[PDB]
Amino acid sequence: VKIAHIHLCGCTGCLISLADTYEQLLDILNSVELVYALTLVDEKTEIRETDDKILIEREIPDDIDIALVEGSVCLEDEHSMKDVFDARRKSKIVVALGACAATGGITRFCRGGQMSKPVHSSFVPIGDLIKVDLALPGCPPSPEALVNLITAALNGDTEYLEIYAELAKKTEACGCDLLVNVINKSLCMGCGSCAASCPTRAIEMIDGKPNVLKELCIKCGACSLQCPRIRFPKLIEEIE
Amino acid sequence: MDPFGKYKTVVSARAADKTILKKCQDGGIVSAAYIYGLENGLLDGVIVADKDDKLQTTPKVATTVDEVLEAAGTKYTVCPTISVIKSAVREYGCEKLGVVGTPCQIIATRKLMKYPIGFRHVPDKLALIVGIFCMENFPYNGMKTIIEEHCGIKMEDVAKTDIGKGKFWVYSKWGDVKSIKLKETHPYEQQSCHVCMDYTAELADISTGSVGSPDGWSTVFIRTAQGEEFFNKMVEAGALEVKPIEEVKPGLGLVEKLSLTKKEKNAKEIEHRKEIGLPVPY
Amino acid sequence: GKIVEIHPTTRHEGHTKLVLKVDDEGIVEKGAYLSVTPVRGFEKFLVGKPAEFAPIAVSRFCGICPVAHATSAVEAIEDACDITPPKDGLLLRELCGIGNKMHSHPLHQFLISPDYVPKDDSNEFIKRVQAMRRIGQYIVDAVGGEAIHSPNIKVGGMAKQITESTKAKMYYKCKEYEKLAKEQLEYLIPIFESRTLNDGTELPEKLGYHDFGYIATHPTYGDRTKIDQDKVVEYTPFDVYDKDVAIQSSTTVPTYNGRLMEVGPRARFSKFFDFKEKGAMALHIARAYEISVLVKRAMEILDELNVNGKTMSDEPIVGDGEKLGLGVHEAARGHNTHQAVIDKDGNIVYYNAIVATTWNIPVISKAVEGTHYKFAEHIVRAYDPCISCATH
Amino acid sequence: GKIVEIHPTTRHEGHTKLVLKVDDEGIVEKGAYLSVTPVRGFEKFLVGKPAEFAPIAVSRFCGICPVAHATSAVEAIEDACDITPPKDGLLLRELCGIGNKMHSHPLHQFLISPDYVPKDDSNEFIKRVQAMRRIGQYIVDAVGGEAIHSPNIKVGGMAKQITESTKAKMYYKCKEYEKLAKEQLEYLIPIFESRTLNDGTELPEKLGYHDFGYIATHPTYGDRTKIDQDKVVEYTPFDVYDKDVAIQSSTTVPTYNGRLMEVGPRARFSKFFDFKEKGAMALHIARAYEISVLVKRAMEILDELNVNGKTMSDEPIVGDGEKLGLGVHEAARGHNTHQAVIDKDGNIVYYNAIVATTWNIPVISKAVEGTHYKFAEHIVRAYDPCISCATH
Ligand SMILES: Cc1cc2nc3c(=O)[nH]c(=O)nc-3n(C[C@H](O)[C@H](O)[C@H](O)COP(=O)(O)OP(=O)(O)OC[C@H]3O[C@@H](n4cnc5c(N)ncnc54)[C@H](O)[C@@H]3O)c2cc1C
Ligand code: NFU
Ligand code: NFU
Ligand code: SF4
Ligand code: SF4
Ligand code: SF4
Ligand code: SF4
Repeated sequence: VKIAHIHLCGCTGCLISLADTYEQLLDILNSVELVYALTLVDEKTEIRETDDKILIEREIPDDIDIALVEGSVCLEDEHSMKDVFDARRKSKIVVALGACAATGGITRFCRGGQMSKPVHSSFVPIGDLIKVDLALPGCPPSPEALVNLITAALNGDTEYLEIYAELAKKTEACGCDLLVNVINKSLCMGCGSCAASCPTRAIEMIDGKPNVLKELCIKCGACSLQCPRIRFPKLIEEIE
Repeated sequence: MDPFGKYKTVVSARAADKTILKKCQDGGIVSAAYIYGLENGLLDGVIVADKDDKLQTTPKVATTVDEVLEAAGTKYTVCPTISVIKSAVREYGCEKLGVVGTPCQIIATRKLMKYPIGFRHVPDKLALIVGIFCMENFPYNGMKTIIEEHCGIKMEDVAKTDIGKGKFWVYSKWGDVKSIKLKETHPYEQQSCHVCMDYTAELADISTGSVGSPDGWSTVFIRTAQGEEFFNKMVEAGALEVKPIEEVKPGLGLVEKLSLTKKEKNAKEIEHRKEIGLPVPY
Repeated sequence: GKIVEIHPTTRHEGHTKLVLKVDDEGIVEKGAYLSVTPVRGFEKFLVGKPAEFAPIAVSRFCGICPVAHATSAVEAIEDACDITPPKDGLLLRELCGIGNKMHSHPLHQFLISPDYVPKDDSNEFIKRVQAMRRIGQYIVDAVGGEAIHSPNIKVGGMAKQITESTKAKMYYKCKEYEKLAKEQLEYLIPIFESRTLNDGTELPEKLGYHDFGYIATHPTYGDRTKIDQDKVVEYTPFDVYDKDVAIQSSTTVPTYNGRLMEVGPRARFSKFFDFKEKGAMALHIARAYEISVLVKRAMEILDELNVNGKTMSDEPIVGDGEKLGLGVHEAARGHNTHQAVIDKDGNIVYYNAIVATTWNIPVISKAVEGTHYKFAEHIVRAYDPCISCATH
Repeated sequence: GKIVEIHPTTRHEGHTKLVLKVDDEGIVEKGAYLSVTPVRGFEKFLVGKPAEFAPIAVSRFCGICPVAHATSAVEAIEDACDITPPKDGLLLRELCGIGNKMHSHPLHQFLISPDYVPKDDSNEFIKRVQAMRRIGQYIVDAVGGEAIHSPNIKVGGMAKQITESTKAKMYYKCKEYEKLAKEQLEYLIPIFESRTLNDGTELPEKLGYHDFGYIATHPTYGDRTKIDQDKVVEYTPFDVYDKDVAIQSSTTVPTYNGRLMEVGPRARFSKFFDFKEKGAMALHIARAYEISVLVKRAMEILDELNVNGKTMSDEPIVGDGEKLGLGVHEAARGHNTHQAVIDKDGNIVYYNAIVATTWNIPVISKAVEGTHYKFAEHIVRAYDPCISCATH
């Protein structure tokens, strides 16, 4: 009932996707109290006054139940690394919200050379440093898939969240997962659902097999998540 | 722990050719070894790190002495000297190739030789592996802030940079000199150097640097037989002035000090990374 | 005297820090607002990549306004390659950038609402905000292909065309948005003009005053001929901060004709609607007034648009490897510039970006001076700062 | 009902007079500020002389800003003969003008310091302006050939080029000047904004207000396409003074589009940096802010300059004997215009000059109205008037 939005090396796009549950946002903010989110709330303020300084700091509170962590971790920035360990220390459930936190995403391409922080060049998904409990791919994951995660987390629907808890153990995604796991292993039937999931239109169906345009893939993991020949839990088979 | 790795002998030396001394960083050992192989048929090509008018580095395969003299001097920024090693024995057609690199680059060359998966015809043609001492390195933009913003000198007006006396130095085309305390440069260093366990380029045929020897002289460790034969041909030909490191000051103790300070520090960083789950080489 | 440091500042996008030299009474004497977000370094890893990959990557600068960077990127590459997008592709591109801003401005009014909107009006206010944002995000989805990071913004124009039916229900969604915007205006304008927060605190009259100019090339889109980039110069943080704070900044210091310049809604209203009011409240007022001109412009684009017109240029993406292309776009927060050099093979030789909030950061540093430090964050939020943008 | 006449007014260049009709309380009802310096009549003895002589002679208008007249003179002759100076000759000429303004602004702050700089700060203050003037005069001597009256400013470009060494020595001198300028600016701006003199006298808030526009063509150099000379009309003193004072004036009354117009730092800052503050204090502030613009621009010229490039055009100095050439330059004290008609032999058939302070004189006459007469000279000094220029 206490949720927190941690923002590391991201773009806030995942947070905006959460905001794009307009009607369900007012239904979620009554069932859960938000306790930390720099972009939304002034928590948690502590002032320290000496004879020569007045320090007004906003730190992550304790007793966070669910923590939506967005963005990767910069290994050359002390604050970025302090906040990923601090979020893990103070949250019972941490969720790798988006490809940046889950698998690196676009930040995998970072290599520095750019001032004004010429030393900043190493960016890793949060899973490489802390244990993560759930992972949500996509750049960004849809508002629909987000509502589903939050609903299942509050209702204890472990069966639904299993596919994301399993993802939390792998911190590497790519467009080539479709080839190495589905095409090369004689599983791809050619439905094309992966091409329809891609946010950069990097997948193109040729000869009934997905062709990845490698210079357009941002490694968001949406296509491998969708492939029903990789993961097809039996819960999907129940309809009405 | 071992300070300098294995070596045969340690001396203080400088080049005999006075021209070389006018352009080199310290004693001119790297340029003097390169010019001697080239002129006496022990090397037909040498790998160097060149600079442009703004101090930006470019690894290059040289084949003339003038190419060697232009590349003389230290550029305290990252330059991938090994990226041209296959080019050197391919289109350039070298067979007695000279290699220079910081310790990490010398390690990459030994790895290259032991497991030459993508290095057909390359290991057998490496005639002299020269390593230069190194404590830290910098991205170009990192050094640019240090020179232009902390020392107040434009890149295009830099004639020579030197690190020494807890100070970083910038010498200008127009006679000016500026030095800052070495602790103002730390935040700008390549962080991957914080796991480096090699200060004296312990895996080279010959290693050279400025610490331990006075200005204009280089402390040089001779390590392998290949480097021993080369060096001995040089002194016999009068290419070098040699004084035993036991007489010149400050001396070998300063090398040992720094070499162990680097190893003790970066050792902690390796264990720190292992602790929080980050990969290290093994 | 004393030092005050507010870190991190809240209810805007990103991660920043205030460092204020204050006197014994609380008034700020020297101000320093700066980004401490880690630098991802987009422009530097775009070198070597094909030109088509630029609008995809630079979209991930920021998820609040991804459209603005995709637009500036393709405008910059088109300029380097001398490509002209067709009439209807351009109309669709501007409509996409408008749809983004139609959601950004109500979003910012939601971010600052804890200071200005009373608790009893809080619920109806947020519902009106989300109602306006829904429309805006609908437009970006329909034209751009996705709401957050639009893949249809491509070098040459726009990838796809809408249908006559989409254009219809978009027009009538814009009429709804216009009705909600008048509702929102008649509510916030009087609160900004009153100068007082919802807790009764009256703000100083000269809060947020500064002595810098404005940059704005267009009221709704962008016009690269209204600026001379040769006169845009980026200096280092050491030019505006002290030494110990300057080595903390993650951004550069953009100048025009040698001076810092403000960008954003007030910069545009000053260059197109003779709006010359100074201070932090005037900034908020301009941003509210602009919501009206955005939706009116969109409805005009829909009447002019031909939904069967060509939207992608056939001209090839090739460059001479020298010409420094220029692409500008008035993002929600202001002037936004990308630069691109393309070689004969269609690949990126050089890339650079001067983002809107990057202009505004050093301006905010001076604007917080003169007033009590417990008002500094109110000035900061008036500029709708987006740091992931300013840092990229 | 009383007249107050202050003759001569002090701490500025030249010989002038104030004639104020005041009420019984000291408030100025009608104001008159007019030069009474004898007219040397340069423009009239130039007719018949070769064109090369013009920048030599007009430079002796004034020793504070001689670069401003040589520049406008050559620029006007070049316009009449269709001469185009080379890239690096044009860069050197602007750099020479910036060096002159780099000495003039600090000099003026020295002239007004008896009112605004406290006594205990006076020695330190003068040492700062003399060090700043040293750098400025170095630049003019290096590029123009002489510090005062620069013979290298010639028809066709600039006569001599600098070396790679002096270019480097100038750049690092400019860095020092930028350091002193920030020191000076942080010092003076708080005083000008306080509105009080060093003896404790608080000045009126609306001191120096008037209702006239501005003219400015460029922030650091000049642009003849930003003005339509046909709209500039010189009237006689009888149009702005009463008969008995008008017959004393040594200067013509310039107007643009039918009205008086202000020139100078505030004019430029209004046209390029959106600075719209009225009053005398705002004039001082704008001038102080401009010092940074000047030295930043100088450093940019040094980076662009090619010391080996051509500096003089080979084109001949020949004219049709009818075209009215136009040369404009933003002198320290404002927009400065020269006109010339050159014949086929290269000789001057017609010459005219409308100097900066000439524009400001009739504006000053009106700006001193409304306030007590013991403040009129403070309004006058804010305009940094140069009378020997205004009269020529
Ligand atoms: C980043 C860096 C850090 C160093 N730190 C130390 C130190 O802490 N203590 C110490 O004693 N010595 C250090 N050195 C080496 C030292 O400064 C001299 O370079 C060394 O003594 C060789 O100089 P020389 O006069 O003998 O040969 P020279 O005649 O001066 O020739 C120098 C050779 O070095 C090569 N070179 C220059 N820059 C680079 C580069 N960035 N990467 C690879 N090769 C390059 C050139 O190709 C050239 O052939 C460092 C060098 C570098 C590049
Ligand atoms: N609006 C906006 Fe961005 Ni998130 C900023 N600042 C960029 O183009
Ligand atoms: N500045 C100046 Fe002059 Ni001495 C005036 N007024 C000229 O162009
Ligand atoms: S995953 Fe994509 S949308 Fe989410 S923060 Fe990263 S770049 Fe932005
Ligand atoms: S979703 Fe899986 S099975 Fe379907 S086409 Fe793509 S790779 Fe093949
Ligand atoms: S191909 Fe598309 S969906 Fe798959 S990882 Fe790449 S960007 Fe994501
Ligand atoms: S410190 Fe080590 S890793 Fe870094 S440049 Fe020197 S030898 Fe290479």
